[PDB]
Amino acid sequence: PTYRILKPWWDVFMDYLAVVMLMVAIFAGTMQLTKDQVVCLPVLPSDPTGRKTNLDFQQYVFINQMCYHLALPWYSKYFPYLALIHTIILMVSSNFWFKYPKTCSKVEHFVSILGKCFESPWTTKALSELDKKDGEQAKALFEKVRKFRAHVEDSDLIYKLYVVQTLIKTAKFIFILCYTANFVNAISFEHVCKPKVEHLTGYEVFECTHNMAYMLKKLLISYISIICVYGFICLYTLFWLFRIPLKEYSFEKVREESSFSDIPDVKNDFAFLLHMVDQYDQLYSKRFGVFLSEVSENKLREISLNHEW
Amino acid sequence: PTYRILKPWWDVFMDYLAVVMLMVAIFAGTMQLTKDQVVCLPVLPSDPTGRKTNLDFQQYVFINQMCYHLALPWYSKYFPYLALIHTIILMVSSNFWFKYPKTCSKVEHFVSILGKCFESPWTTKALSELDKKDGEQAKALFEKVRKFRAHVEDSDLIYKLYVVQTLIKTAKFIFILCYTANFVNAISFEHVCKPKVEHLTGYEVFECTHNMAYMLKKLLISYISIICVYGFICLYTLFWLFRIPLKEYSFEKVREESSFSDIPDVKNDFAFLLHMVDQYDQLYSKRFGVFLSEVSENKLREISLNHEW
Amino acid sequence: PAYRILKPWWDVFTDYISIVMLMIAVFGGTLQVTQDKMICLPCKWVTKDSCNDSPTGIKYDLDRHQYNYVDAVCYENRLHWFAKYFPYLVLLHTLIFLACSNFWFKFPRTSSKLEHFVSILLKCFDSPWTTRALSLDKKEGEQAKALFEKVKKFRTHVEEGDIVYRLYMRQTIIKVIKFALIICYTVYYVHNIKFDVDCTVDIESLTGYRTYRCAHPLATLFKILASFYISLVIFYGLICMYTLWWMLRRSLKKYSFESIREESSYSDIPDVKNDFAFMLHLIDQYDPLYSKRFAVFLSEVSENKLRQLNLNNEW
Amino acid sequence: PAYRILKPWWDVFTDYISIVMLMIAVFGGTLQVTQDKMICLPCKWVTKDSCNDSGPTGIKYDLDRHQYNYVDAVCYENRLHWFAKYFPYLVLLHTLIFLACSNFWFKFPRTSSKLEHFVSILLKCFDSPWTTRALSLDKKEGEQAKALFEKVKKFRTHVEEGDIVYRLYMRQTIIKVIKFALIICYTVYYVHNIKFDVDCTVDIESLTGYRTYRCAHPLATLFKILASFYISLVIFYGLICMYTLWWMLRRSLKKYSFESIREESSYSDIPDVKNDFAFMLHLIDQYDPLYSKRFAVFLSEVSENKLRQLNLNNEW
Amino acid sequence: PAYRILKPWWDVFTDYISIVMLMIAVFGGTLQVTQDKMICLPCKWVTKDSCNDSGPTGIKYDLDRHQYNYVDAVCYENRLHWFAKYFPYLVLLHTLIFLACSNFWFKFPRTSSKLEHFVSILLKCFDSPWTTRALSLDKKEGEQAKALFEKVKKFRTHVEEGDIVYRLYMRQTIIKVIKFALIICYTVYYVHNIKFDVDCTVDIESLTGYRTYRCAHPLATLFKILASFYISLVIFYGLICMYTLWWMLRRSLKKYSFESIREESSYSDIPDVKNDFAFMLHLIDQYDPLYSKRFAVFLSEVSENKLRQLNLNNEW
Amino acid sequence: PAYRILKPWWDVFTDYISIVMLMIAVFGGTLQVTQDKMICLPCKWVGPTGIKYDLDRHQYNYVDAVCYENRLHWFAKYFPYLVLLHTLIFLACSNFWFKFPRTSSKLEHFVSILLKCFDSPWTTRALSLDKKEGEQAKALFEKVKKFRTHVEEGDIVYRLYMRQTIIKVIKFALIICYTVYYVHNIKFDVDCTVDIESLTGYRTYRCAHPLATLFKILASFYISLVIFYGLICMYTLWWMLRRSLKKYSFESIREESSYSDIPDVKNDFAFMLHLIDQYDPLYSKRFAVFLSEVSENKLRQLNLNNEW
Ligand SMILES: CCCCCCCC/C=C\CCCCCCCC(=O)OC[C@H](COP(=O)(O)OCCN)OC(=O)CCCCCCC/C=C\CCCCCCCC
Ligand SMILES: CCCCCCCC/C=C\CCCCCCCC(=O)OC[C@H](COP(=O)(O)OCCN)OC(=O)CCCCCCC/C=C\CCCCCCCC
Ligand SMILES: CCCCCCCC/C=C\CCCCCCCC(=O)OC[C@H](COP(=O)(O)OCCN)OC(=O)CCCCCCC/C=C\CCCCCCCC
Repeated sequence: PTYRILKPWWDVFMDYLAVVMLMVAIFAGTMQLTKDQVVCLPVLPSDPTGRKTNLDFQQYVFINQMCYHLALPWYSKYFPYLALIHTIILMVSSNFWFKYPKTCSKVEHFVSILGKCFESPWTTKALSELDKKDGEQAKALFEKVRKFRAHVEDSDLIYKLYVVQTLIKTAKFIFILCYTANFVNAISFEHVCKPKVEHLTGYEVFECTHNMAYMLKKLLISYISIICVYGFICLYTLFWLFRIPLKEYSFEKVREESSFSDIPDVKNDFAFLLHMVDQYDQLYSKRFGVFLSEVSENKLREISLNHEW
Repeated sequence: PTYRILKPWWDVFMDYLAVVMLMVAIFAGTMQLTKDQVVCLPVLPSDPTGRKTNLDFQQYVFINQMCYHLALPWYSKYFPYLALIHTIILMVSSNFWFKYPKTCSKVEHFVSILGKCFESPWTTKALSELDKKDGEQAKALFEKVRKFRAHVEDSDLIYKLYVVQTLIKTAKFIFILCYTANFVNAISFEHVCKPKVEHLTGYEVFECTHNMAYMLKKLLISYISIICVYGFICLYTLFWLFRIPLKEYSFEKVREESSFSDIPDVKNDFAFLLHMVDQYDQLYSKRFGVFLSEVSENKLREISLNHEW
Repeated sequence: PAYRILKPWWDVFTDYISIVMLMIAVFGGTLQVTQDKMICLPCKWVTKDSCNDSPTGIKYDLDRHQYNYVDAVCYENRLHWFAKYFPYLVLLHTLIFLACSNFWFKFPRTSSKLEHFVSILLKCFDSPWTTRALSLDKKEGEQAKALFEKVKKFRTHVEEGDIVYRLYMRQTIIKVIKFALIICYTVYYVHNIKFDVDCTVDIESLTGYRTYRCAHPLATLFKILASFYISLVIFYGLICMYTLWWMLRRSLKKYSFESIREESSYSDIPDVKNDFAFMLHLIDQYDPLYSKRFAVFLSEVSENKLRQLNLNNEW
Repeated sequence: PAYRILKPWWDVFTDYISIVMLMIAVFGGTLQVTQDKMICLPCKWVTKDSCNDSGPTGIKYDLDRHQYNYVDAVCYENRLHWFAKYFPYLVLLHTLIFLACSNFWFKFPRTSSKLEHFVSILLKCFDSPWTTRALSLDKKEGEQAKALFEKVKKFRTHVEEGDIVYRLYMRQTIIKVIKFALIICYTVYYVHNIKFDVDCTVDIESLTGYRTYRCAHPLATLFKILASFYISLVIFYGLICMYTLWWMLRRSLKKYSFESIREESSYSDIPDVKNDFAFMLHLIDQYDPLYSKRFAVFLSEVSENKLRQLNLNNEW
Repeated sequence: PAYRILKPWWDVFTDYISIVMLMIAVFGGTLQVTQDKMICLPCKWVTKDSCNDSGPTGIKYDLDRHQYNYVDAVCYENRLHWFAKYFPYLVLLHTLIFLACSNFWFKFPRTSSKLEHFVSILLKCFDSPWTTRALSLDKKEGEQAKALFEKVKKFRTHVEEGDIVYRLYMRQTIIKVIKFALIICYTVYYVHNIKFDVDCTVDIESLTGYRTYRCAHPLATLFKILASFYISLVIFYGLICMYTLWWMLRRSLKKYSFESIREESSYSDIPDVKNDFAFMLHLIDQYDPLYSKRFAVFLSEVSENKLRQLNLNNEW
Repeated sequence: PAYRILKPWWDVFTDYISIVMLMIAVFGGTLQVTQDKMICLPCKWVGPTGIKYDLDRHQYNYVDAVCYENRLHWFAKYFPYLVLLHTLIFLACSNFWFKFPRTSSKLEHFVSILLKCFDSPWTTRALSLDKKEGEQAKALFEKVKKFRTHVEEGDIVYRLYMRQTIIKVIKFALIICYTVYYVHNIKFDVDCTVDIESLTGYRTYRCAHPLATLFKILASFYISLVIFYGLICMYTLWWMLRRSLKKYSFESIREESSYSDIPDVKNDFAFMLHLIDQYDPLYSKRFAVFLSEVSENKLRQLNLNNEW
């Protein structure tokens, strides 16, 4: 969909970190349904020889299941699903600002006209300072840009949607870092189980060992590190968003670089898309600036009239 | 198809919720054949030592199967399949209002003529206040939209079908909330069974545990929360349909904005699509409404006369 | 691709039903391969014909492999074959239905005729001459003349043959016969999917017990899948019977152009026959717009007007 | 794709039968790898080579789990018939051989180049408006038609001189039919060995304690059903190949006559092609004769003369 | 894609044999992952150095199930032959090596660029109407033909000097044939060790209580069958590679002669080419001589003179 | 695809070696997650008959789990996960300059301009006239001049490539250090003392690792692949540091071609042209036509001749 122009480097890094987090969550959930198990042995009273517990195989299985659903804490068995939910939430918000239908149509029109301006030779002719069909195409693209300027600059939906998206991402990162970090050392290999099923097996206290505890702890540490990098990138994005006021876009530098100075000050959502493209590459910003100049309009009209006469 | 013009934001959110519920249902069904084992131990009559039940391993598996078939209720066994059926029904009924072939054609050519209005430079000229081929295209589009008005504005089929679809969605949500929340606390971890297999094992009463009980309850709670969000969105849709009478549409603000003030009052279905468009984008509504004014028709006729003479 | 215009609503519904049936077959086959087994416990009281009903656990003194052998033997012998081979029969029926529904799309004669018809319909539907006739350069005129000649060649090539209509009728007949046979045998053999099965396999020389009481864990789920498959077969048969009634209610080998010639400005379009008529009936079932746009090239008056316009714009 | 015109109804039927048999082979191999075991129990009463058959209480054999597993493995390796063990692998090999024999002429470059050139030329002649006008022009269309006439003439003197495609197709049909004969011999002869209950005398008495064991093959009936289905599909494949061979040998496919086409059309001077040209035109006739009738325009000299006259008309 | 013109029949056969061998490697690897194990039973009566053979009742070993698992693991690690354990991994490595040797000149950037340019220019010349006109004029077609003549001349003066492609193909063929020789030596020498019954003496008497155990390898027969089939495929691959090497060394492929073209066609000024261009022309002729014959017209000064004469004729 | 011209032979070799490494990592992870266990038997004393331990099966499973998670070396347990992380790092660093937007836009522009110049017949005419061809040729000349004046000012691509190569080579050094140092710990039989006598009754257990030999073989093959990868990265560093890639020389091209006024390019332009030369010098030679001013003068003269 050629949406990579709109996404800056920090957004690409956030998307790739979300992909890696989703992969980690899926891998953790694969093991949490394949080999997630606890093995429990009863605490018996006091040439070495083994201790006979007088328990059947299925009594041991019953004890294991009961202690898995009672002794094992919720964060030692539900982390991969919470990680999957968090990755889904982060990935949905990542593409949300161009998936909402109004903003999607606006950004699609913006990308289309930006590509048309980039492929327009009239921009190169104006920057360096033709044909009747080329002049007609240039006039049509100028009129399309004129219609687009009134279509987008009136509203501020895209900027507000992006602000809401990054605020939601930052809040989710803060919540994940606050609640996940408190439950790191709480994951332990051994677990003391008191299932109160002595009338079925004969033992009151069972000592269990969660098999998927150390690997789950390493995956938790890796997820915490990745989400910390993600939060740092999101905080940098917030600082950039609140650094430059994106409600307006001064073309003073563009009008100074170019030979045309009749470029209006683009504001609102039209300014936000131009700022994102400038964060991507300033060439398209120069193209739009020279296509928004009235002196270029006068030059194009004069060229068309000279072609006609 | 570009159906997003007539598809409001709440419809897209309902489709997203349906997709998420489908994913939750298939995830539950995946584990419904993975962790569905039911470990059962007999209730035996009254230094610590293990309790000897004198049961073989095959006897234990037989009791497990017997009390999985008997003790576990249907909502603890076939829950994800019912959720899958509900998600399939919701996905089928998501786009019911324009799945009807007559209304499908009406919506398709409505989007076509709206796109023609957007692309036509005569709309831009009217908003500001040309080639003869463009004038003929404008005349053809004027005749086409007049035929559209005379053909669709008389009836109200699409509005009735949309009301039917949203009432069906509301009724389905109410049924799901009533039926499914009745079995929230009914799902229990442990089940006591009396499978009457004393002639095969010697014990009449067995005590069991369901491995996929707490996880199933968590997934049920999440599914009920998502369907509650779906019902809230549906209730907001009903509130938006009832607070504003959609049987008619007035362009009074559009008449005041433009110099032309001969826009008629659109009623019936022709008003429902325009209301949906105005919710999607009021600029498209204005660009269509400047066509319905007879002053624009008179100006087009005057331009045609100037071209002819 | 472009063959979607040849499938009416009943064909699309049968395709969706076959897809759901194939999903059911895959699900049942996965259950059969993975989680299908039996758990049989011997009955020490065999006074009656079946297992007899008669605290501490009962000791059978049987090894694990003796239990496995008993389960395997009572799964092989005293379990009804419908419960064991339910998803395989469903898979075979889905393969037969998919072969029958797509037989004419792969038979070379009917596939070639359908491809030619679809290509000609695509050429005629995008032709500006049809729009002009309903409501212009000499290159467009000669292209329309070539399209008219190709339409005449198609008429004289396919109007004689009747392979497509006969093959479609045979496919519908085979499908409805298969539906009748399935509804007979599946419903007749659906009461044998029991959870509890009593087996008397006479392996006393290897185990020591005569009669065993088994339990089929997937019996209830297979019964639910069998009910779902029966409902799907019933819907499939109703759709196929509607298709057969549509084919036999009126002659599909003859197509009437009275409505089109009355609606349009041309009243000289003759009736087509055989595969041409059948394909036009299928088009009318899908969309009458294609037939209305295509009927322009079946009239000599349209050709006369086209050549008159060509002579007009030439000079 | 573009090669669907070179596959008659028998070729499509063989392709779909091969696909079904390949699915059968994959399913059987998945069952053989995973589910195929052999539950064996010893026989305490022995009166002959086979196992003897003779409140109630269970019989105790005093065998461990691993002794039972060892008995199962040894009686699976020794006294289980090879056809039941390697049934899906043979089916997979036969399906691979059939697919190779069906796609050899499409993958062998000497015949693949000729087939693709013939298909390209036939499709370029089929879409040319000059064929429609001749069966019933612009200077660019006229020179394109002249170039296509020259290309057809160059193609005819290049392919008609050899008969490699016909020889390769005949050899493929012969190999397929003899493969079907060998399969329908050996598979049918050895299909009776897939039985549920097999007795073994594998002589592991020094390890377990018993001489004879009576086993059970859980997948015996399912493998027997799959073998019956594979035999039926092989029978259908062989009948189709017999029809193909009879069609090839009934009339000489290395000699094509346009007598019906030249009688229907005005042109009665169409030459008779031979060898690979004749064989490919026979294949096209078995697919659809419209392509052959449309291609017959470019062989007639009268159409070439008419094209030359039109080129002279539009040249000046 | 369009690279099939550079792959002769032996290259296609080697590619398909490598695909089949890769499938065998994957099947053996998943068998090794899933159900590769040993079932070991101790021998209580040991009179010889190895295990000794000596109503009936089962022999009691008084071993736990995990003791049996430990014995199986130890005798699988120590006294099972390495070939029976790592057979599919060696096959996978050999298939990867063969595929790398086949696609090295496809992926090596200098030879890849040379092949891309050669294929593009050959396909442009094959569709050029000037070839048909010469072997038997629009201004745009004449300009395109002149540009194609210039491009062919530049390609000849750029590629004919270097011999990287022929050298790389020779090195790939030599590496493939010596790899085949090493495989057919070591695999054949080590194929006898894949046997069902394996006797182990691993000295775990302190943990278990017995010294010698009689093990069984359930996958030994299937691994031996797969090894035999892989040896047969390697033999076929080596025969194909030896034929390819004999074809390379039989004639100097760095010297292509157009003697047949200059003897049959009117244009007799076509000079002989050398090095990579000659080798690529030989490969194309092995695929289809029509492409080489159609490409040979651009290497003649007479054809260019006729083209420029026609350009001057239609220019004024 | 279109960006393969910017990948020299060392980049392709590193990509394929990393693909093989990723396959090894996936296979090892599949083995470790599913099949990896540790069968343990207690040491009773720190015709033949079996030794009885009076241990239940679940007691054996508990002992196996405890001695697998306690006294087994960390490298034997987490071998393929480190390999997977290293493969992901190598894949990210190899194509980091294809994902950074500032360098990605320049790479896209360079590839598109190079392809357009290669497909143009004006280069063939110069090395040896429709109005559209001349118009497209002069537009290509103008956009080539714009590309040169836009790219030559900055050297972001060369610095990023140098950083990626340095990161890759130091990662290879770290891998070939730590993996080699921790490769002897993968052994079959590992004794464990976990002090669970209160639960089972034995102190020391003699364990066995079923996948120890296969993990060791995979580690050895991964070490060999890492050695090859490091040798290729060392060659890449030597190629980068042999010549100043910020400056490109057109002396051979201007001497071979008729034009002898081709200026030297700097910064990312020179680095990209060096990469193209390492791929194929024909592309750079054909692109060198649109840099000489004499070619522009000839094109203007031909346009004027077509005008008159
Ligand atoms: C992108 C695709 C991949 C995504 C990631 C996938 C990761 C997992 C992939 C494969 C592993 C599948 C098997 C996992 C088994 C784990 C162990 C386990 O669950 O053991 C218990 C398990 C459950 O028994 P119950 O059903 O409770 O018995 C009830 C009796 N009345 O044991 C058994 O069934 C026996 C062992 C056989 C396998 C069990 C799992 C079967 C899973 C799914 C079956 C349905 C699949 C449907 C889709 C099929 C598509 C071809
Ligand atoms: C000749 C062609 C060969 C083709 C290749 C075949 C071999 C494939 C290679 C490897 C497969 C590895 C599978 C590993 C699975 C996990 C390990 C394991 O041991 O699993 C055992 C586990 C349980 O086995 P049992 O306990 O014996 O089952 C109860 C009855 N005794 O196995 C399974 O769960 C079954 C096997 C794996 C899943 C198979 C799923 C098959 C699904 C569908 C087939 C039927 C429908 C087909 C529809 C087709 C529509 C186009
Ligand atoms: C770190 C990198 C990333 C790792 C990602 C790992 C993803 C894992 C995804 C899915 C697997 C889910 C569990 C599947 C099994 C479920 C049942 C279970 O837990 O165990 C069953 C059972 C346990 O093993 P045993 O049969 O006891 O083995 C006896 C001999 N040692 O599992 C198995 O047998 C194995 C199941 C998986 C088989 C996979 C087969 C294919 C893999 C590798 C073979 C080689 C492929 C080569 C490809 C080359 C391509 C060019």
